[PDB]
This record gives sequence, structure tokens and C-alpha cells, in this order.
Amino acid sequence: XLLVTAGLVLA
Amino acid sequence: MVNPTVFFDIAVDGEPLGRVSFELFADKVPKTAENFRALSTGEKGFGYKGSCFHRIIPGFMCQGGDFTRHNGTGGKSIYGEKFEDENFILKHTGPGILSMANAGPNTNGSQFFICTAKTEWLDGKHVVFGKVKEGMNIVEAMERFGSRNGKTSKKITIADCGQLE
Repeated sequence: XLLVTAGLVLA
Repeated sequence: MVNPTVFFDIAVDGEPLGRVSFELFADKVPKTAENFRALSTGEKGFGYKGSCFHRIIPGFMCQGGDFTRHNGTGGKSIYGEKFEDENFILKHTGPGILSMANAGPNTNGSQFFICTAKTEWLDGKHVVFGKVKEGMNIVEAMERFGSRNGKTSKKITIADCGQLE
């Protein structure tokens, strides 16, 4: 996917 | 409030593509702007001077760097390995929006990103503390050679960091 976190980016 | 300025250069495989600079709203957030400022010079045992990028998606966002400690996922801040938030007075008007990245509440490591579009689903979650005054062209040029497979122009790396004291 189109997320912007800090640890375990997923689809 | 005499806002500071910061920038850093991008290298496309042992080649300088160009510089990208950013203006921070220290006036509004004279606290979290410093975090970014420090992450340039990359003292305090971290920063963008790790010569590496995470990923580049064409038509969404662009960034990379920081972390570097835990299998390419390091990251501590000048206020600790975590840090509280500020507010969401600012919003995401569209492209050229400099927003932070977070992995929970009161958990803002340091890493940020450029928004190259209207990330309306990130608004309210990410902290906007600056904008891309100039360099969007370089960012676009960068994204043009990006991909969703998590590879970009062979191997883009941070050439050098700025920090305009």
C-alpha cells in the first residue's frame, strides 16, 4: 500500500 | 522567527543528481524543526549521512535515510528513540509537503518524507513542519526513475547533508 510508517511497511 | 534552512544532495550511483532544500516552520514548531536540522549534520549518532535509500514510488512520496543501526532500520532522536507529537494545525495541500513518519502515538522517531501528491489519508496522522521550496524538480526527476518494487535508478544514495546554520 501507500503508507509511511517506521517499522514494518506493508503493501 | 528566523526559520532555519536545511538541505541534502542526492547521488545516483556515484553521480550527483542535484540538491534538495527545505524550509521549516520553526516559527510554528520551534522544537521538532531542530530534530530535522540535527539529522542533516547527522551527529548525535545518526542522520541522513548513511548513503542509502529505502524506496521511491513514482507519484506518491520520496525520501530515505536516517535509522541506520538495526539492519537498516536504526533511528534515534535527539530527544530519545521516541518523541511526542505537536499538533496538526497544518494540513496536506498537495505536492511539496514535508511530512514526518510515525509508527504510533507519541512515537515520532525522526524519519520524514516528501509528499509529491495529495496524501489525504496521511493528513492528521503525519506532522507537517515545512515545505519543499525548491528541488521538487529534482525529486520528480528522481521519482521518474523509481518503482514500486522498492528499487530506484540502480542505487540512489545520500551524497552529503546540508544544514544551513
